This record gives sequence, structure tokens and C-alpha cells, in this order.
Amino acid sequence: MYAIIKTGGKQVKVEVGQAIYVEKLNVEAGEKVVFDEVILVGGESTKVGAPTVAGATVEGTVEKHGKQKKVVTFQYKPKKHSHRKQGHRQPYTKVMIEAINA
Amino acid sequence: PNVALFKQDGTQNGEITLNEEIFGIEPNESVVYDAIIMQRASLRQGTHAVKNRSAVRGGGRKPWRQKGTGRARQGSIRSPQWRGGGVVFGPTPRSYSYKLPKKVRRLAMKSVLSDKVAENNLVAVEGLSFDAPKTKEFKQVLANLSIDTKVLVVLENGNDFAALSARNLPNVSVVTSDNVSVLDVVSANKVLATQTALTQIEEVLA
Amino acid sequence: MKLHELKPAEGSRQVRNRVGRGTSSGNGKTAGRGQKGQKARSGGGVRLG
Amino acid sequence: ARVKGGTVTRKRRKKVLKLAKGYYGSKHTLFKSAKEQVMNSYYYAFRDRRQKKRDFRKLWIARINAAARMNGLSYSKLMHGLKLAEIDINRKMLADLAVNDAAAFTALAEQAKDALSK
RNA sequence: GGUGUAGUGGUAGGAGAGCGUUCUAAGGGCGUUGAAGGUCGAUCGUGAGGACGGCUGGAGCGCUUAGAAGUGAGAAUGCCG
RNA sequence: AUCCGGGAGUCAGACUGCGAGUGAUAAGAUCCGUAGUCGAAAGGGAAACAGCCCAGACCACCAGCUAAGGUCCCAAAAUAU
RNA sequence: AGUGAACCAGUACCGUGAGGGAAAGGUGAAAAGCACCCCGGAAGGGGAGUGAAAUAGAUCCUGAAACCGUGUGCCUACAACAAGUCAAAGCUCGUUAAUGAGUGAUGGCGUGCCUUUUGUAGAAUGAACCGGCGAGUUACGAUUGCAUGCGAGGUUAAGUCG
Repeated sequence: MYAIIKTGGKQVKVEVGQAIYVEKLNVEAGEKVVFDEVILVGGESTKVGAPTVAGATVEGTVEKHGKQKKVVTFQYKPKKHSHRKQGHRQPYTKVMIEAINA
Repeated sequence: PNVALFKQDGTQNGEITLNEEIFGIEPNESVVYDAIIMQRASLRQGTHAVKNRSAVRGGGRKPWRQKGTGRARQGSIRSPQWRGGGVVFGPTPRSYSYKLPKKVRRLAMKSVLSDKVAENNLVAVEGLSFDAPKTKEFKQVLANLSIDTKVLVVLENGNDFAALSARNLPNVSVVTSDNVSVLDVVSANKVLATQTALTQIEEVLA
Repeated sequence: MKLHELKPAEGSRQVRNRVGRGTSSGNGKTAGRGQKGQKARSGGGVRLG
Repeated sequence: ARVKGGTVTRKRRKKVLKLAKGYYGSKHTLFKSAKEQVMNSYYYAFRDRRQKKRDFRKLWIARINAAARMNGLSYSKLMHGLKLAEIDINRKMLADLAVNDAAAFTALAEQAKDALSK
């Protein structure tokens, strides 16, 4: 059973029972979420709808807000006696999937 | 401002009204910071020196030639970058003391004693008399007035038995009334001044 | 005021500038003097006027 | 009051050498060699975060071309067909379908073939 | 504090704000039930940098607020080993 | 934009359109005027390429649309009409 | 570092001479400084003992790096490599517990660092490597900004007691 959803600025493939990582959501851990836009409902027969499939949602539960591992961005110009250094860790949320549209 | 009076043991033998120009005048906090910093930089003995290039016991000869030897041009065995050479820009003997103008000295004295009074941290007592210089009796007196912190003991004059008895106690400092500084009052938690010494201080701070 | 809580007045003391201590401070490697010339030397410069 | 330069330089230098683990020979053991190599790696990693996003797009595109030529189309005609029908699948999901669910990929290729049949 | 809008390549060079070293004062602490130093780790912060744990080691050392500086090293056909 | 005040650095430039002199209407030559890029500018194109064509990097993404230049294979896209 | 010299230093050493001139501190609380045995010419070592500790044994506190070895998990004999970075199968492990750690066949991309230059990968300049040391300071004046006290006023110098 397949569904494809628009989350963040991207698209993900989805299934009942599996967990997904995603851009930060504005929902506290333990609460429920509804992904409104469904792109395709595969599985046995596919529903290939113009932009979205009419009336299908996907339900989940937020599990955890985290941070990714650290990236360092360092920049210098050879022979020009100058450099600049910066770090960065990225937020995410983890979501469990339950009941692709029915 | 009125403070309560005590005796070498007793109770509330009335009160004593002190000046309002000296003990009640709303302290000024930057003037006190300036006084403390000036006084602490005033106690230094800046006795420190080091040897520059020309004082090190060493050489005036050019050690090798200027060219040919496949070397680096050198000028003396005693250059700053040679092991054992002389120091560039070290410490020199210096002064460290300066003076603030006269009105702010007086303003800091008034302000620090007035702060002591505004929190019931000054304790007035009729007299401190002793027939012999005994430390034990001074400690009893000190507990008679329930004093359990660092204390400045401001005495009058040739009250020599009291100053002897109050020495050597590791919480106690002793000063006479013609020799109080700004740094003595700020460091102690309380002041134990006698009635005579209080009027004598009011006579010089005017 | 207690001797363990001192505070000068705001704007009254400033720190200092130390030249020749690395590139990122702004004044390493020639310490504000530009490239070569009489004004880049120790004791360099011309008399007043 | 003199300040010996005791233990600050060794800490900084040992932080640099720890980033050079796994390099070849004197490039993980000497401080100057490691310093230069680590600077070059910083440059390469910043460059390659941006080049990654191009590599996977070319990979997806070539797999989609391969799959579509099996359904009577090429990449450019099939993309036009999907746009004229208002379908908005990524090239990532399209390639994933092309490898896993050939029947879904054929459903989509038929919709595109009917769209540009007008 | 919210929300909008706009901005954020950089040599010479100007301006701002900080990190770390040693020493002084005041305060509150730790230590043979093991300080400083050394070595290893998969830890934290936007940067200089900060912790915690193991092993080694044997007597001193942090933290807060203010002060003072012989206060930071990769290069000089540098000097000593 | 103008006015007062604190602190500077620069006084060796280079190529490419365009319009003139010196030269032989030679030079990656030389000396002026006018516009841009480089200097002090990473990214795509030009095989490789300071100065030409497109475009100005605060940071993260295994999302999307285009510029100059391209779509038989190396090598992404038409063996298009 | 501090005197050239913390130690038998103006010494050893160098020069005909005048003169130039170093290096080199630390067992333990207490020598209790290893009786006896074994291999060995000896040096050195292994037991046994001293001692809180000997991997504190006289080259004796701590004991960093260059540099030299021994043992092993993973790779390597059709391959043109500024030595990494991004993508990635197989094998081996199991941590400050989290989108774990080591190695890595194979594929894309990619001409060190510093200085001086219109301009550098430069066949322009410097550096064998590792460690230590090694460069805008102070006195007195002049000016501007900030800060505090007094305000048509502001302030004392030498000196005297302390």
C-alpha cells in the first residue's frame, strides 16, 4: 500500500507502520497530524490524480523533535590572508504513520 | 539619623543623634568605585626590570661575515631572537599612583559611612575601658553586642589597652578616629565606634 | 558597595587594541600600515610641517 | 608578571591533527601537512554539498528516459504530456516508480500519451 | 515579546562585540575516598572554544565580580635542542 | 546631498568594445578619452584559460523554474517537424 | 627564565696576544641503595627480598612530539594518483545511544601553503621535520571622543606630619 505526499518543500513515500523524518512542524510530541495533499495512492490499483487525489488524507503521530548532525562551512581565499568559519545543525521532526486514507 | 546606644554589655541606653551632612546624605556609587580603585593602585611597589639588548653582558663583534657562508645575516650573539639575548619592551620601574580632586574624596567618605548607617550596621557604645589588656574580655564584650562578622573597631586616642585587647582576633580590625580610610569601611561588615570617636570623626569630616 | 561586586559606570572604561595578532582581528600582518614605503618603517615618517 | 606559553598551543594543534585521521603518511602525523590538507577538505566539502543535488537529478532523469522508451515515449515528450495533464510528481518518485512499480509507471505514461494526443 | 518588509561575496583600511592565558583583591568552594599535568572517547555551542567519563599521575587547583599585563606563533636563507 | 570633527589607505595597474595620436592605420607595442570585467569575485558556458558570454555564494534539503550554451556515444536533454 | 655563572664560572674551551666564552637543578618520608640463588668473561637480565609504590633502581618526579620497532581487523600485483572530497557494495565491530564506529572495490569532481605582484600550480620567493623561544611598549607633553565631581568658575605644585 503506497501513498505519496507533499511535506516540507518535497515529496515522500508513505506506509502504515513506518516512521518518517521531515522538516519541523509546529506540533508538540504525542499529538496527531493530518497530511492533506496526497499525490498518488498506489498499492494494488493506482489513483493517478491531477495534482491531488480528491478526498484522501494521511494520519500520523509526532514522536520526537530533534537535530541533525553538525555541518561546518569554512571559506578561504588562497594568498589573501582571510577566512571565515561557521557551524550549523538543522531541526527535524519524526512522525509515525497510521491509516493511509480509508 | 538616630542610632541606639549600648554599654559594654547592656541595653539601649537611649540614642545618639548624628549629623545629617555626614551620616545621612544618599551615597554616590561611582565615586566610591573610583576611590577604591585609586586606593588599591596606590599600594603597589612597582619594582620590576629586565635587560634590553644593550645591558646583557655580551658581544659587540659581528659573529660571522655578512655574505658567502650560506647563512643568515646576524648582528650579535645578544639579539632578541637569539637564545640568551635581551628583552624587547619589558617591565620598567614605574609609579602607579594618582590623585582625584578634593571634593570627590570627601564625597566618598561621607557616602560610605552613610551607607553603613542606612542599614543598621553601625553600632555605638558609650566606652571601651580595660584595666589590663585582655583578649578574652574583648571577645566577651564582642558577643555581648551580638557581633558575628568582620568588624572595624574605630577607637579614639590613647586608648591603648583596648587596641591591644582587640588585636590578634582574626575577625577584627582596629583604627583610630584620625586615620579612617575608604578601604577600611568598605571591607568590614560592621563598625563598632565609641561615642567619643564618633564626635571626633564629625569634627574632621565637617 | 561590597568588595566582591564592583562595577564601574557605563562608558567609562574601554579595553585596548593589540595589533599584529592574527588576521581575523583586522590588524594582523603589517598592523594597519599598508604596504611598503617610508611610512611603513619603524621610526618612519617625516617631521611636522 | 610573565606569561609562559604552556599548554594552549598543544591543545589547538592536537585538535587539528585529530581531524586528519585516515590520511596518507605524513599527512596525518605532521602538523603543517595536516593543516593544509584539512583546509583543502573544507573547501571540497562546501563545493560538494552543492554538486550532490545535480548528480542525483541526472541519475533520476536517465532512469526515467530508460523506462519511458519502453512505453513508446522519450523523456521530453513524456514530461510535456504530464505537464499538460496537471501531474506534479518529482523526478525522484518517478524514478522510484520506474524501478519498483512498473504498472504505476505505465498508468502514468498512458495518461501522458492521452494528454498530448489532442 | 509577535507579525511584515528589506539585507547579509570582499584585499588595503575604518567601526563594534567577544574567546583563551598568568598574576592581585573580595566572596563562595574542591582535594591522598587523589590537585595540576599527560593520554583516549562515538559529547556540547554561530566562532575563538566548554564540559563529562576511563587510564596514567602524586600535591596543589578551580568558579564569580572587578583590576593589571613579558597575554595567543607556521614562515624572518630566524636562534637553541 | 551639504556642513563640522576623529582614523585611514592609494599615487607600478591589466585586458576587452568604441575614437584619436606615435608606429609600417605592425605588436599580448606605446600614450590619451569613454564603458565594462579583473584587481578585491566563488558558481555555468568557451576542451584546458585573471580581463570574453551568462550571472553576484548568510546556512540546510536525495524538491521545482529558467540564463548563456546545448540535445548520436564519451556526457544531462530531439537519431525533432 | 632570572646575573655570563642556582652545579668547584670568568671555569673547560678558542687565540701569539689584547681579548672572546659555554653546557650542566629534582630517587625516596627514611638508603631502608637489592643479602642469597640462577644464565653469562663481564655488561645486562630473571627470581627472592626493601618499600605505600621499583614500569620510584641512580641515564632514577612527571614523561609530550619528531623518529625506530613488534602484534593484529579491513584493503592491495592491468595500474598514471596536490593524495582529498561527494556517491557506494562487501567484510569487522558495538558507543558520552544516535539519522552508530573502522576499512573500503568501484564512479564523478579536483594544479599545496606563504610572500611579492597588472598577473602565479608556478620552471618567481621561503621552509628537512618536531619541540621551546622569538616583534606597536613606557616616561613626559599636545589634541579629540567617552565618563564622573564642581560650575562663571575649576584646580592645586614643591614641601610638612603619616
